[PDB]
Amino acid sequence: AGYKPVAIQTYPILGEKITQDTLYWNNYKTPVQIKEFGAVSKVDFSPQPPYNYAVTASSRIHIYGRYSQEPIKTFSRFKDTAYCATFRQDGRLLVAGSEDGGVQLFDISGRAPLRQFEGHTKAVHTVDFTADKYHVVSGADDYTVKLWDIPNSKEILTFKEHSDYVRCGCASKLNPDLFITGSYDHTVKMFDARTSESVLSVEHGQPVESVLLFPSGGLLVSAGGRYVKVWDMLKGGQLLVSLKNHHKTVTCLCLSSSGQRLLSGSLDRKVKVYSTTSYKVVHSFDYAASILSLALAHEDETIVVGMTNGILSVKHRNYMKQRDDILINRPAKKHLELYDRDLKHFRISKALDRVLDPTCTIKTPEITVSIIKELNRRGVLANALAGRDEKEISHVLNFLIRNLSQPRFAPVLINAAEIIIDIYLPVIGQSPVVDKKFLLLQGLVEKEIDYQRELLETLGMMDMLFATM
Amino acid sequence: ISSVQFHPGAQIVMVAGLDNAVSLFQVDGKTNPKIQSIYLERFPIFKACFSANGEEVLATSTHSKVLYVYDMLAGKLIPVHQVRGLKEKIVRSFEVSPDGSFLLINGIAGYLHLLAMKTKELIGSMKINGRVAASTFSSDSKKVYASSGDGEVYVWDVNSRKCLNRFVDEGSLYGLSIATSRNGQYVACGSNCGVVNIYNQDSCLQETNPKPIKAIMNLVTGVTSLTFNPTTEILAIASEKMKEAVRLVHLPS
Amino acid sequence: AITKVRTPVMNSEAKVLVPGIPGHHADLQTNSFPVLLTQGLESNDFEMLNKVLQTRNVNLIKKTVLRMPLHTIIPLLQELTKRLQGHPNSAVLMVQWLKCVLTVHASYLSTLPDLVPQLGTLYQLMESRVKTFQKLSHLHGKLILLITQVTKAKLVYEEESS
Amino acid sequence: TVFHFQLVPVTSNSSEKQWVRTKPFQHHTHDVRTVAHSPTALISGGTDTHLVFRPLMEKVEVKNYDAALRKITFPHRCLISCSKKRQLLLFQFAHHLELWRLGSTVATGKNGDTLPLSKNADHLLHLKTKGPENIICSCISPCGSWIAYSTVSRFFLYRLNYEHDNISLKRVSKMPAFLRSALQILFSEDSTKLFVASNQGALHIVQLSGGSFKHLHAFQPQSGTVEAMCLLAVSPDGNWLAASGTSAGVHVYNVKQLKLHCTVPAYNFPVTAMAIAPNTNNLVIAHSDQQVFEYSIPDKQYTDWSRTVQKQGFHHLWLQRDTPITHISFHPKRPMHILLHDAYMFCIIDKSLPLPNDKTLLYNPAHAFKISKIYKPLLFMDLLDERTLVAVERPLDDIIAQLPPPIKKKKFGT
Amino acid sequence: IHNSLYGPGTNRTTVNKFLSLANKRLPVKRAAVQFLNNAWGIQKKQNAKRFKRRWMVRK
Amino acid sequence: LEASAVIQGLVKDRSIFTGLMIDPRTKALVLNGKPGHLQFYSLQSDKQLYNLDIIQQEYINDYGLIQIELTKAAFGCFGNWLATVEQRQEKETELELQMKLWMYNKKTQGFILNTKINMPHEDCITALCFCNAEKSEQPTLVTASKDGYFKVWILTDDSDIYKKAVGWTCDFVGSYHKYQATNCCFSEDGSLLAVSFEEIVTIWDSVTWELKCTFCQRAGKIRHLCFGRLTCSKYLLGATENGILCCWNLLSCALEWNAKLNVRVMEPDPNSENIAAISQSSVGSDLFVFKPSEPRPLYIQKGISREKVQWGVFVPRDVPESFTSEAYQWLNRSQFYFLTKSQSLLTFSTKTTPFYFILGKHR
RNA sequence: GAUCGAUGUGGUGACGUCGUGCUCUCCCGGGCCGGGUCCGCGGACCCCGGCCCGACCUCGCGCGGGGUCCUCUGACGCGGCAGACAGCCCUCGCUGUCGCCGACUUGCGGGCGGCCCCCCUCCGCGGCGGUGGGGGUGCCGUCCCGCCGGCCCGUGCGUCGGCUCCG
Repeated sequence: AGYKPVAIQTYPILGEKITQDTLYWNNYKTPVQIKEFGAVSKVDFSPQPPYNYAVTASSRIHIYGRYSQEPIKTFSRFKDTAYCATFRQDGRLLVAGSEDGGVQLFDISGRAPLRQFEGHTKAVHTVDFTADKYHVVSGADDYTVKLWDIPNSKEILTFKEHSDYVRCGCASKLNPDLFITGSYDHTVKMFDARTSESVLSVEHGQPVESVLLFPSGGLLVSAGGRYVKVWDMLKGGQLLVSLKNHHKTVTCLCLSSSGQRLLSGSLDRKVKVYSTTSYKVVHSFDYAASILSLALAHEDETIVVGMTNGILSVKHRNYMKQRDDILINRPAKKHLELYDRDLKHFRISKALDRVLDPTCTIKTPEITVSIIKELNRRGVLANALAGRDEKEISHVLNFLIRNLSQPRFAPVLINAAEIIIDIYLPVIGQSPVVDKKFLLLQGLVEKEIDYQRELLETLGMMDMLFATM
Repeated sequence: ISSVQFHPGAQIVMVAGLDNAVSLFQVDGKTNPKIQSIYLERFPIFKACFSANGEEVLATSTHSKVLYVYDMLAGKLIPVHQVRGLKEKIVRSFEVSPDGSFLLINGIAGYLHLLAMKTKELIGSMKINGRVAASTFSSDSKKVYASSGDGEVYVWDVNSRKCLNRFVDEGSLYGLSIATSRNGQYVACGSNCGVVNIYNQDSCLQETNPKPIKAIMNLVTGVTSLTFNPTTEILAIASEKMKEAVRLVHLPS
Repeated sequence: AITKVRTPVMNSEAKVLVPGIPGHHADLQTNSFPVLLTQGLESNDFEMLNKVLQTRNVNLIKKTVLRMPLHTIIPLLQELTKRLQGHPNSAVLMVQWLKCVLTVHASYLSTLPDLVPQLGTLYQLMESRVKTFQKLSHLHGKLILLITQVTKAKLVYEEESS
Repeated sequence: TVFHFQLVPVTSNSSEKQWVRTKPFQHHTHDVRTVAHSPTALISGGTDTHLVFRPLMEKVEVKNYDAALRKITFPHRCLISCSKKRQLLLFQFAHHLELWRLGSTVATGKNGDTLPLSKNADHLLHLKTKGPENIICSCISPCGSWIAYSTVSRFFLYRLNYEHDNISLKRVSKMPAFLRSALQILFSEDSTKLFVASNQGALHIVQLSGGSFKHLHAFQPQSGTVEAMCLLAVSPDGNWLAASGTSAGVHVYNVKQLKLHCTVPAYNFPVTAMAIAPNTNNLVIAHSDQQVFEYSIPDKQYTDWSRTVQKQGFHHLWLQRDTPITHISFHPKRPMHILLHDAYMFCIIDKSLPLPNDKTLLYNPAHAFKISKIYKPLLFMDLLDERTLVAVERPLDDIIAQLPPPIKKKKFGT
Repeated sequence: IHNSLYGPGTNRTTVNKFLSLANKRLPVKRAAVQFLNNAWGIQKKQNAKRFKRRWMVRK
Repeated sequence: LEASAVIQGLVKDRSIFTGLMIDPRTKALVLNGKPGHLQFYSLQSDKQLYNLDIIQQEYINDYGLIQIELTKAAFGCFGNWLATVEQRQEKETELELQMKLWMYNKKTQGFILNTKINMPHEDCITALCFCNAEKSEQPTLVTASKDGYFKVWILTDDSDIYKKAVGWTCDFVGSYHKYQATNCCFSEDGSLLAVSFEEIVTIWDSVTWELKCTFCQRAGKIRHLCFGRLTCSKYLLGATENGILCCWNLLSCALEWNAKLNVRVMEPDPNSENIAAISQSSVGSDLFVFKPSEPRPLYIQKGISREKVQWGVFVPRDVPESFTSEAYQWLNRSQFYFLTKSQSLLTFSTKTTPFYFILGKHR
């Protein structure tokens, strides 16, 4: 036959902190901070291969590139302030807004707006393109939402069905003229199809800050206060999941490149990452200030968060067989761990020395515990433990002090403590350090026993309250 | 192409090369049809040869311990990875006796290892002073000719591992190849300068400084390959360091 | 080599069931800090959760749980369940907290929500942890025995050349 | 490990022979750098300071004690000098001398009991030589005021005073050149006379008075072939001096008359130790073989007890002992008892008790030789007082501790 | 002569260790022959400086 | 120095903890083989098929060492599921007990570990059985132990969004009067479970896990417990330590008959109503073939073996035999095998190279 | 003590990880907060309580800033590399290889294969697979021409700059 490596005992942990999502969501480097004046209302990426992002703040819309602390471009000819800079699907034109009410089309290489729309009477805060790249949908604070044509330079259509400030609009990439709008009047109405009235309406319990469309399945996600609600369009107005994991208002809601991941930023310096399949939290992000804007690049390459204050955070990441020949496979050599090689040649003391290496004890105590268990199984633990001076036994005592209290490692380490106590009794008086280590182990023993007695009392009480029901 | 050889009893030619395949071909002047081709995983063939009986094929690789034996009659491919009593790390250079009862492996520290052909178990070891450059078996298979790295050639007895004689090749700083004729009349040694010395076999056995019959100066770069005609009328010499460096020698003249 | 032994595959995708996991079995005063505690439970911030929880004064815990909102005791139960797995130094205070909450405030209350599976996990964890008592007692006895056992030339002369 | 290789025939009928390894031996724990092949034995010497003689059973003609394994570790000569009056011990090393004073105890016990002490053993003097040469011999005066020691080139004598609880050393200004290489240095019971044996045959008598030296007389080389190093014994009255080391035998000289007194009949085995009785003036002599002689200086003949022992013969267990007698002691209060010791045993012998024979048992883990082995490794023992003894002993493991590192070996259980 | 028999590449142990193998196989187990180590107690500060970086990776 | 061939029949082991089983896929005898392995052995020809390794740990033949022992094994739904039980007993205070589930992957053609439970019980497991009903919607496994508990495990979906998988989870825990559970058995339908608590036998409904009946004959502790099959499925058979074999009728909830017979091996025929009992007399073992309905023997044989018979098994024969006489009819449905103390297995019998031309070996 | 027939008491193979050892050693940590203990309010010690912590100079004001480097316990082998027309074997060699700090260890390509994410056939002593087809954003490994090389001039170049190689 062949030699068999020692079994490494695995102990399950209640927490699920170690996750593949955790690895995929923590790969990123250190955040970089960019200073700005005024609150960052939103940040929008462009889908073209030169991925850049537009940050709107106060009266200035800045275009930043990857890295590039200074803006690569700036639009500053806004009379008081700008709102909702958004890119087109071709990355060549951008829609903007202002407190005057004129909707402005800008070229990403120019200085003055190409087209101005003057229909609105008060401040406008949401503007977006359609599925076709030649119409725009805009919503302002005068309780109305308007559809405009870009080449014709005139308003196509107007809707007036809202009772408060209208400040969040979204459109569908799949279907033109199918768009969804959001206001502070607690309602979200879907002005769509080819009709002069809303086909569907949705009621939210708080003012609606953000709405987003999942491209596949007809799922609409809306944020109001702490609540984030998911509504299905297969059957009208069907609230699938309502979730709250923030202790303040949820400001912004973004979708990852993969459909399964959903990111929600809020006002309490925390961003939650959820899986859409389970609708449960899978990751958390913590920031220095409240997240007003959250933006994602192609794949999940760059994360951009814009705060209440000016600064915003950017987070980057020989010969081969011919067909007619007959194939013969050679065996691949299997590599044994060093302790396995020692145990194969019966170097029990050397194996115990290897597993007592401080790097091994810190990173993987389970390997050391498994090797002690194997030595106990072979019945040669006493031989390996005996015959050592004060220095060698002191490290074993340190490991026992650090690891005896652990419930997973308790029996075998208790047995090892028994063995070392039996062997090293006559030589105790010489060394003070071993005395100190034994005293520490002793004290940990009494405190663990007191802990377990308290546990027994609580066990009896829980037995009562269980048997009541 | 590392090795090419004709089958002793059938019109079969075997071609092996740095590509891991070993192939056997029907020897026809027009087409040369393929019989079978076998590809090993990570085994670039350093040398492949037929057995003396011709029933099995033996192959070895560059810096590989395992020796592959392919028994055609039984259809079994036996990889000989472990040879008991052998301390050699890698096996690349080896020779087979004409009678088929012995196999010789060139080792390190000037060691020659003799193995039984049928069971692949070590018989004994012979140590020479200096490196082993090349080795060959006698026509009667009763003696071993080994050329050292300082230009000296040793003669060993197969049955009792004793050094019969030690002679010196003329004007050789170090040898690269050695060959013997089937009839037992000629012994040929190649050296670094491209000079091939041809001796009578009786001269090598009894003289410490033999005088070659004729020294071939036609080749100018170090001779690596020596092959005798079965009728002992043609000697083929070659050097791999230059292009077009192959010659043919008429033995009696 | 001809060996007539077949080996099934044992990989890391297999489920392990240890006894500790569910699948194995089955007036102005500072007298209380309730709103701090609920703010800590809303957002899992380690700092102020320690500050509210890492205390010893028994009547402080009593008044904290009495003044506590009634719909957030279950988050307290999860946090105590998480924090009981550790060195006894921090864990004894958490056991005191669990005794205080289970004893006076919710002795009658906890029977009403009928949510026994939530506390069942803690039940099994406690039963699993209390297993090594006699071995610890033997070790303590031998340790007490061990502790009982615990208690040149005046003139150097070098010759000079002469 | 020591390996034996033998030439053996392959078969009985064939004359061909082959070399095979037959016997491994493990008598050393460190490097074995030199071996020799006697006609009947193998000799091995290693850096673990052990000399091993292993006779071969197939090559010995007769089976007796000569075929036994022999191991030599301890020296065959005394290296410790004792001053009884001041409780002083002097130890001799390769390049320096050490002087200690013993510690007394006040407790009283019965049978085997450890008595707590009052004052501990105290290390007084540590004197180092100059140059690469090693010390050949050293000696302390019985009074404790004189220290003498010799090298191959120079002879050093020191007067030391124990004043204000402090040791003070003063070197004598000049010494004669003929004392440059002393084989043996001996002090009389009084500090007046010093006896020196030269490397070449010569004896020197030196008057020591008030830090002043005078070379009284030089005894001529003894006639005969030199067989072993000289040994010097001084009688407690100071009248007689006994010297050995030649084939002629032990010569006894009268110090006061400054002429030869008598010559003990020669014994072929070399002399290992000599001592002189306090009042009877009897010289006891031990040889390399375990036989012992007693000779009367005034009578100039063997004693009656010595004749009785030699006629009866020593016990065969006494004879079959590897280690030689290194020191013999007397006490003035008890004339019948004589003390002597070896490396692994010490004997007190009573002349009045009947002699043992082969039928009786010599030692049990009336009987003349009361011999004990409680102190297993013995380097020195002396009768400090009429109930007081001093025994200087050296365990083997301590010697092993101060040794060069050995080669790592893999053990089964570990 | 020193490097040939005691230099790097040789297989040497300590006299304390070589005598301690017997204690590991006795019917009653004992500790090392020379339990106390002088070199351990004397050194307390040099260890911190050189290995400052190592402990970071382990944690 | 390498192995080229192995000649071996039935592996000889010091102790055979498991019973004699049959693998449904290969129709081969499965029992204890090499330490830590189960031997699969062909019955038709005296050749060992192979050894299957359950605990993949090194084995040392040093004397006076406690070794992990494979005690119980079981095959579930056909041959798809295999349950293995291993334990180490170094001291009476502490026991290591581990239970493993293996699912047969037909693409690999081998077993793969699905679920591993360490310390399923606090004491030694005494019984292990599956529900071979095929009318139960989920596979079920029952483990009984000396601690006084019997635990019921079911196969449940363990799929997540990350991966799709299935696993075994605990379903039920049962106990009666703080008594050690010795034997457990399933009915032919799987609707009821019979579990023995020392002297008494309890009948539970497997569907709702409610106790249905309790039989306590004051004779002795139950050694062997089985259910009837086919037309005798309404009957239940129980053997006591004090040499009493008693048949209970579940419908009447009373015993039909009892008999003074001390049996060590009792095996029910899967394809027949016959029950074969091996009684250990002083002179030798004796075989009794009977039916639960009738209290008289159908066939009696004496002197089957001078040595004690420790296990027995019935194997379904592929082609049924034809014996008209009622004494010989039990041999028709299935073949009977029994293994004695000396590990001897006894039964009842009424009776290319084309190169040869390519290489010119033909000349 | 040893001891004259003496015998080291005794542990487990194998196939290119062409960056690694059955080798010997270095250390067993530090600076902070939240606590908790003990000792005689003070101190001291503990916490699957949380925090941080590279060397090296320099400037300015021991403090702080800036830079330089930043792969880390040291040896010893092993493997590789570099040197003979030859070396797994040889060397006071080098442990990327070289200029004299820098270049370099790429880059884009082309081509093949291997496996999987799902739906439609055909065979299975058919529990479930293979065998065919498809679609999945599907990811990968290897192979060569790459941008033939080597010298000598002239002025990055040198319309047929030369001699050689490669092809």
